[PDB]
Order: sequence, then C-alpha cells, then structure tokens
Amino acid sequence: KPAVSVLTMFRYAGWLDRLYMLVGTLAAIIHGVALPLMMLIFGDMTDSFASVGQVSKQSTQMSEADKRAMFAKLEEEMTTYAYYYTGIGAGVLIVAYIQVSFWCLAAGRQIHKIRQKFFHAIMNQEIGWFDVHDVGELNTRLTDDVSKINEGIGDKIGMFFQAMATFFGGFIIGFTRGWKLTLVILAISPVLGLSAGIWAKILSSFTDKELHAYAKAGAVAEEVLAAIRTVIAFGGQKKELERYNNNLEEAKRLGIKKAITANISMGAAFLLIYASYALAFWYGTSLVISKEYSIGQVLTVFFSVLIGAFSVGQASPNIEAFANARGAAYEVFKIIDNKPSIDSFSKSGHKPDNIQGNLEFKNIHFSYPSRKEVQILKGLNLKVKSGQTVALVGNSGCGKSTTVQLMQRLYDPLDGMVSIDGQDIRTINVRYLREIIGVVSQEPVLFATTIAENIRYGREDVTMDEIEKAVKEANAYDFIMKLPHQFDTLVGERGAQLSGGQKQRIAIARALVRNPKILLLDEATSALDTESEAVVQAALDKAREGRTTIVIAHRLSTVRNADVIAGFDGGVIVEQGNHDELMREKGIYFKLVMTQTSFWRILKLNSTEWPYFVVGIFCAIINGGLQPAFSVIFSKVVGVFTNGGPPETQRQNSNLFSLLFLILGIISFITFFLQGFTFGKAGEILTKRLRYMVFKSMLRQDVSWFDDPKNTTGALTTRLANDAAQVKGATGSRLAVIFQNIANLGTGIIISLIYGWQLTLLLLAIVPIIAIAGVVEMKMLSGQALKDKKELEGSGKIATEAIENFRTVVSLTREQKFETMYAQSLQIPYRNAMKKAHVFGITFSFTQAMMYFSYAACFRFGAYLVTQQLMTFENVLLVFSAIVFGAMAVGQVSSFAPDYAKATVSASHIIRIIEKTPEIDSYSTQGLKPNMLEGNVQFSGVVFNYPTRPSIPVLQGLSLEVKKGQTLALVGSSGCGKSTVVQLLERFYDPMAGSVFLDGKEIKQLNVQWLRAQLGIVSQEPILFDCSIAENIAYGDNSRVVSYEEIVRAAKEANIHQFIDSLPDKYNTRVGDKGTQLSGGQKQRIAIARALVRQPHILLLDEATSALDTESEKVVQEALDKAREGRTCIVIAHRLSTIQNADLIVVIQNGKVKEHGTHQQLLAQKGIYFSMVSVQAGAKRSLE
Amino acid sequence: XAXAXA
Amino acid sequence: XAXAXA
Repeated sequence: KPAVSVLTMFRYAGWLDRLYMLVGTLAAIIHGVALPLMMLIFGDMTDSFASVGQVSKQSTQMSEADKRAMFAKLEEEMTTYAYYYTGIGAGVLIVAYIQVSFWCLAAGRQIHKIRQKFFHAIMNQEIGWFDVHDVGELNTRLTDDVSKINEGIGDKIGMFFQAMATFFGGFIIGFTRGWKLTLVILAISPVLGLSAGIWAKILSSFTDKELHAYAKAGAVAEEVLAAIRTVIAFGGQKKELERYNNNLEEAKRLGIKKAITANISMGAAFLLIYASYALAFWYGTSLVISKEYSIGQVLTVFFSVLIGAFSVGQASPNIEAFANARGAAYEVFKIIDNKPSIDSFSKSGHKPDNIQGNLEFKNIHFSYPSRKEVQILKGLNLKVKSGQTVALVGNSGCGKSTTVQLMQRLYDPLDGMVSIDGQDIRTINVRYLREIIGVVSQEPVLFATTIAENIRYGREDVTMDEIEKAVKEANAYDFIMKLPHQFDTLVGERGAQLSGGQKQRIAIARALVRNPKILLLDEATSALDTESEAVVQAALDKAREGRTTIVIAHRLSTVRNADVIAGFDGGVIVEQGNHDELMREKGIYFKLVMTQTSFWRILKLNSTEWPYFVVGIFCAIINGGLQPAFSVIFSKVVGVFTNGGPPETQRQNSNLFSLLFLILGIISFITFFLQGFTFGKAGEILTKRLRYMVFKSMLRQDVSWFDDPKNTTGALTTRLANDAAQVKGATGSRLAVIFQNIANLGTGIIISLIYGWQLTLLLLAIVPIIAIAGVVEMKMLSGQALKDKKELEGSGKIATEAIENFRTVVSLTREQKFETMYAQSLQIPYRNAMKKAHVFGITFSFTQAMMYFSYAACFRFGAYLVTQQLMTFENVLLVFSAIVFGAMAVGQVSSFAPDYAKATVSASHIIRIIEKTPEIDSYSTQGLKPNMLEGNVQFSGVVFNYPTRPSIPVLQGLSLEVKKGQTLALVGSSGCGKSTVVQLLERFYDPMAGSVFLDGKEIKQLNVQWLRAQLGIVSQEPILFDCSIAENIAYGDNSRVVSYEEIVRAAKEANIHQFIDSLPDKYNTRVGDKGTQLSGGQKQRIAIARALVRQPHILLLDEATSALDTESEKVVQEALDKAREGRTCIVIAHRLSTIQNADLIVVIQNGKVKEHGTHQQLLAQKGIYFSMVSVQAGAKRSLE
Repeated sequence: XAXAXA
Repeated sequence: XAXAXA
C-alpha cells in the first residue's frame, strides 16, 4: 500500500549515474524508434517490385526490353534499401548496448550504496527499536527488498521507454502514412487487445490455486494418512481407497469440463485475432483498389500500427517492475532516514578521564517497550562507591537486570537519572560510555572466527601477548592451549562446540581486554555446571579488584564477599547493607537465603489409451500444416496484387483470398479445440490412475515406513499432489505444441524449400544460429544470476550474524567492524555487477543486430541474385514468413524444455513409490485363517528395537502368556514397552528375535488381515473420520455392512446410547470436527463400540483413560470393564486401582518381565508393583 | 501474441 | 506473421 516519491528513490544517483540514465534512455528511445522505421522501408520495397510487377505483366509484347529498366530500378532501389537496413543494424546494435549497459551500471552503482547505507542504518538503531521488531523479517527484508529495488531501477526502464518509443513512432508513421487504416486498426485495437489478454490468463493456470477444486480429496487423504494406524488396525484400506477414488472421479470430470471451456476460449480468441487481422487487410485492399493507398503503404501502416499496439502490452510489465520497487524502497529508506535518539554512531558529548567509577541511580522509573502494560521499576535509589562491588538480589521480575540494562544506556529511563561519576550518563559519548563499561552475560556468545579474533573483538588493536595475558588472567589459557590450533581454533554455532564455562571464560577474557573502569556481571555464574562454576568464579573475582562492579545472580555463594547487597521488591529498592546486617534484618534476603538453604515406462501407463493421442497428434499435425498456410496466403495476397498486371482481375482475386484467409481461421477453431480437448481429457484420466495407484500403494506400506521422519502426512499428501500434477504437464499441452511446431516448421520448410531455390537454404543457415544464439544468452543470464546469488549469500550471512546477536555487539561496540566487513563482503559482488552490464549489453545487441542483419541478407539475396533470375518476389515474401515463423514456433521448444525435466524428476518418485514393497503387506491373501475361535497369546523371548531408533531397545527377552476369557494386566516403569506388546500383537512390526503365538500358531506365518481381524484395539485418543457416527462404529467391521440393530447393540454395550438418542440427527449425526464437536468421553465410548461391534476374541486397551477426568473415567472404565471378562484381554491402563481386579498382572522391567502374579500375590510380595501401587495410592489422601 | 499473430 | 512480428 505505502509508496515512495520518484526523486527520493534515486537520491543515491549523482554525477555519472544521471548521465548513464540520460544517454541510456536516449539510446533506448532511439532503439525504440528503430523498428517501425524498418517497416517503413518495407513498404518502399513493395512499391519497387509493385511498379515493376505491374509493368512487367502489362507488356505481353516485348521481353528483352523488360530486362533493362526494371533490373536497373531494382538494382538502385534494392541496393538503397539493403544499405539502409545495414545502416539500421549497426544502429540497433550500438543503442541496444548503450541502453542495457548504462542502465545496469546505474542500477548496480546505486544498489551498492543502498545496501551499505541500509545495513549502516540497521546497525545505527537503538535497542528499543529492535525490541519491537522481528529481526528475521528485517534481514529477509534487506536481502529481498534491495533485490526488488535492483529489479526496479534496472534495465527495465530502458525497455519501458523503448516500448513507448516503438508505440509513438509506430503510431506516428501509421498516422502520417495514412489516417484511415490507423483508425480502422484502432477499432481493431480494442477487439484484439481484449482477446489476447484473456488468452494469457488461461495459460497460466498451472500455479497452485488448484486446491479449491481438488482439496476435497486431499481432506480424505490427510485424515486417512493421519489415522493410518487406525485404518491399518481395522484394515479399512479398501474403503479409504474407494473414497479417494470417488473424489478423484469427481475431480477428473471437473477437469475435463475446465479443459473444454478453456480450449473453446483459446480457440475463440484465436478466431477473433484471425478475423480482425484479415478484415483490416481486406479493408486495406478495398482502399488500394480505389488507388487511395499504395499496396506497400497498407503494409507499412498495418504493421507499424500493430507494432505500436502490442508495444503497450509488452510495455506494461515494466511499469509494475518500477512500481513494486518504489513500494519496496519505502520501508528500506524509512530505516535509513530514521534518526535515533541514542545514535552511538555519533561523535558527541564528554569523554571523561580518570573515572573513579562512582555510580548512582536516582529516582529511576522505567518500562521496556511493552509500555503501559507493565511498569517494572517503580522509583529507585541506589549508589555504589568507587572500587566497591554491589550485589543485586530479587525474587522475580528481573528488575535487577534492568539496572545493568540502563547502565549501558540501552534504554533511557522514563523518569530519573543514572549517573556515572558526577556526570549524567547522557552527557558522555555513547561509544566511549560503552567502551568504559565491560559486560559479562548469562548466555555468552562467540562470533565465528579464531579465538584471537573473538578476543580481538574486545579491541581492534591488540597483540597476541595481550590476548595471552587476557585469557591467562581469566585462567582460560590452559583449556584453550590444550585445544588444537592454539589461538587459531574455530568457534561458533557451527563447529567446535565447547563447554559453557569455557565460552564464558573466553567472554570474560574478551571483556577483560576491554580494560573497563566499570564492570557489569549478570547471572554469568548462573545456568552453568557447579564444577566449572568455581573455575569461572575465580576468573570473575580476578576480573574485579581493578574496577567498580555491579553483579546480579541467583547463587548466594558469590554474594557474601560483596561490599553491599541490595534487595528489591516490586521495583522498589528496600534492603541495603552488609550480609550480617541483612541477616539481622531478617528481611527478603534472609528469606531467600532460608528458601534456597528416458522413462517411457510411465508413457506405457498412458498407453492405456491408444486413442485420444493419435487424434490429437494427427489434428495438431494438420494444425501444424494449417499454420504456414496463413503465410502462403498473405504472400499471394500481396503477391498477386504485386504480380497483378491488368487490374480488372485483382479485386475479385484479393476478395476471394481474404475469404480463404478467414477459412483457415474458422477451421483453426476446430483443430485447436480438438488437440486441446483430446490431450486435456487424456491428462485428467491418468491423473486419476496415478493418484489412485500411488495412494493404494501408500496403504500397502506398513507402520515401519510411516514412522519414518522422512515421510509425514503433509509430505505424503504433497508428494501425492505434486507429482501427479506435474506428470500431467509433460504428457499434456506442451507435447502437442511441440509436435504442432515441428509439423509447422516442417510444412513451412518444405513449401519454402520447394519454392525458393537456395533462398530457403540460405535462411536455414541464418535462423538456427540466431535461435541458438538466443538460448545461449539465457544460459549466461542464469549463470551470472546463480553466481551472484552465491556471493551476496556470503555478505548476507555476516549480516545475519551481526543483527541476530546484535544486543551483544552493541555492548562491545565494534559495529563499525561489521560495517567494514559487510563492505568488504559487498565489494566482490560490486565489481561483478560492473561486468554484468558489460555482458548483458553485448548479448542483447548481438541478438538484435543478428536479427536485423539477417533481415538484410533476406531481401539482398531475395533481390539481386534471385530476382535477376526468373525467381519472383511473391515467393520471397512467402519464404521469409514461413521460415521465420517456423523458427518463432521452434522457440516454444526451448521455452517448454524445463517442464519435462521437472516432470521427470517428479515422475522419478511416483514410480519408485509404487514399486516399493513392504516387509508386512496387508494385501496378501496368503496366511492360514485358523478355524478355532478361542484365543490365547504367547510372547516368548521377544527382542524389539524400533526401526526408527535402533539404539535403546524397548524389549529384550519379553515373555508373556494369557489364557482365553481372562484379563492380562500389564504394568511397567515407563515407555512404549507396555504398548509395543499391543503393537506387536497387531503385528505392525515383526520383532528382531523371539516369536509370538495366539492359538499356538506363529502369527508371523499367519494371515495378517485375519490376525488383525480378531483384535479389539482401543487407543488413547481415538481418531474418528468425518462421517456418520454409525459409519464410525460400522468401521469396526469391513468387507461386510453392519446392521443397525448391531451397531445399536454395540452402542448399548459401550454406554454411549445416552448421547446417540439425545442428538437431533441421532446415529446419522456427523462427527470429526467438520459437522460437530464431542468430548473425549463420547469419542472413546464410540471407539469402544467399534471395538466390540467387531466381536473380537482379543480386546486391547491402550491407556484408554489417559486423557480424561472425573466421572468420565468412571463411566468409561465401567464400559471397558463391561467390555472385557467375556474375552481375552490385555490392559496396560495407568490406573492401577482399576487393575486390582485382573486375572494376571505383569510388571515389565527393561524389556524383561520382572514380577508377575495376581494382585494379592504381588501385594504379598514387596517389590516394584508394591511401590507402583503405594506411590499413586494414598496420593489421593495426600491430595486431601 | 498468442500464436496466430498477435 | 508477415514481417514485423506477427
């Protein structure tokens, strides 16, 4: 929204910059005017051949006589025109170079200054300014916004003015050559302009707004893959796949509809373009027959005006470029223009000598920039004598730290004054104040350089001797000297991570090199190990004795030796004095003291449809064959009119052409819509097949794969959408266009080649060169782009280091250091940006000059050698068209290149994800399917390590046995060991060693589905999909539809019926947060219902009461208790009071069963279980 | 500019 | 598509 003035943005351009911009925009306007002048001569050429074209055919008597005057006229005229063209070429060359080079130079020269000034301004901000702002946003703002600004003031301006110049010049020549055709075309201008803009909007659809139509399936996919363990447990995979398939089924239909409409639109647009284009020309001919216009003039004005018309369209984007740049420059300059109160880059104020370090805080009221919300310091009074050391203590609020905060003048106080020696702190220079004050902070930071440098960040001028004495006086010498590389060792976030105390000591050394008169120590001893604490404490004590010191910490071991101790309450200073006095006071201090004591294989998948392709390619080849027919006509339109001879026959002939001229148009509506519709419908179907085959195979994989940190629901849904979205683009429109373009160039080149002898062979030498010359330029553009990104990446890295740790660097000053380093970092990209302008200009001008010089060789060879022969102009005009547009059609091959690459990378994954097979597949029909109902469960010598974390074993030699119709209670110290039983019985994993049986058969050889079909699993936080609760209950049994009275019975067994009959919708109510909300109790009871609607022989209750409270636990436990006792059961629940009735209790220890037996037996014994029960039991009594 | 001629 | 650019 907010923007910037035009003159302020360029404030950093002076002297040579303005000159570059002037000469640049000048040369640009010249370059702009250059083109329409080309089309102006083109009419004069037509008149030359037209004058001879009429006279040559008018004779029909003498032959040789026509070999004299005509050839001479063509000689002088063609030579003149060619000379001019050659003249234009050098011009466009020079002016192009000047333009792009100068503008790029200006841009670079400015942006450099912008960056430097901006970073300086960033560093110049006071801390209060940072406290209210996001640093990440600010740095990213730097790096991105400066780039936007760069894009804005760049060569884009030259292009804009050049476009405006083509616009004006085109319309000038257009009007001056004649007024009528221009206005007619100006009636055409809105018509066509309305068509082309819409066409472009239709093409751009590939970016993702696609969610609106698709997301319906994505929702199913997400809740499924989020619920994967539940759908796995209940084996409802076929259903989920079905749902997803249905949603896809809808999606494809919406897709083909969109395809139809879009194709119709594009076709209609093309028709409008055709019709108008032809109509204007027909009116032109209608004007030529009246002898009001020359045949060439028509061409001149037509092309000049249309040029002028589209110039606008291609001009517009540069406006937005300059537009965005102002808006970006706003927030940038805001910081540069911002002048703070504190500065610290300022040289001003007193720099006192012989500071004794007498400090006093007088009546200081303060609040951080949370402002009125909280006032932390209400009044204050404090003094500290020179050479003394004061210790600040407090219960909370950290008003203690506030003093150290203010003493550096990071903030100026609301009311009151802090006074160092006799003078107000605000009278003395900031930098000097900061330099006379040393600081040691709780969390020490070390910038990434050698230790020496970090010690050198104390003072820029220092010798290794001072470093040595400094670290040795901090007693950090030993620890670092033992380290390799000596002082040259590396430190930072990345690499050489050291002990906190060591880092603190290095910090103290850095502070010690500062040789400060004033020392501020804030909780530097705190948040550190007790052993190294004394080591660092020695240093801290040794860091004093030359200085006055204010210290703050939570450890009262260091306070006793302080000269004065100061307590705070609610921001109010209260207790002050020596230790004994404060202990005699028995106040806050005493209180705290006492308190602390080549893949075509996917193309083979599209081979499902043999048709729908041949149609589109045949049609698109016919379109490819239809395209140059447009050029053949235009040739003969101007051709017969030039070759006319007697005029009488012309009017009818020109009129029959303009008819036909349109006839290829209307037929172009049929063919274009076809090849777009066949390829489109073909695109939406395989998108169903792929996503269906991808998703399916994703439900095949076991839990082992879903536990992978590499694969998460979002990543899977993303991988699911993208690849399927991408492969469509490669097999889609692009291919059709390529075939259309090769067919286009092919038919074009056949016609051209068979008509012009060596006229075409010539062009085929020229055209592939300028095309390849066009591609290589884009390659150099990306190379310089990537290389530049890498260099500023290094300069942006030192900025991030500076502004993220900023609150430290301000304390140490040396911001100027980072200024200098940042500059030296920038210096390399700067010299690089100078070469950029030199290159960008040459590559541009070379490509323009080649196209203009090529245009000279065109008519020069077309005339002279060819026209001196019996070969004719009408063919020349045909060939140039045909060939050049064959080329401009080939350009789309280069333009469409990356799609296949991206699609290949995306098509690489999508096959792999299908071809991947699991260890345990739920799809296999193999496995025993025993006939015997009664379950038991045998765990024997089981060892299990989770595939994700094969470090700490959960299970080692676990062995369990539980008979039918009896409850197995499972207790454990902690961990998934209790759950892993339930996970392994469901067979999400096969254990590393050992084995598990049910009826005595090994489940490993058993059918997986049949196995999971007999299990009653109920988890902690049951996930219910969005659908009727009856459908969530009916989810308990698949491959069969559940009866109403059955889910009723199951609902009755689960005691949820109170809710279900209470709801307005009853069993048809929707749950899962889309249509309704329920608490954990209802959800759980539903889980119970779906558990026992399955009628399992084995119930598995995994911490069912985990998240729950009050009566809910009671009723749910009642339900669960009612659910069991008729079945085999394994209950791991954390309430042991509810396990007191269990057939077998088993205490798990380190993966081995430790204690096992009935409650009273484990109670008779005194051991782990007794403790487990004793700790939680009577805790209710402790709660009383 | 789309493909026919504009 | 004749000579200017269409």
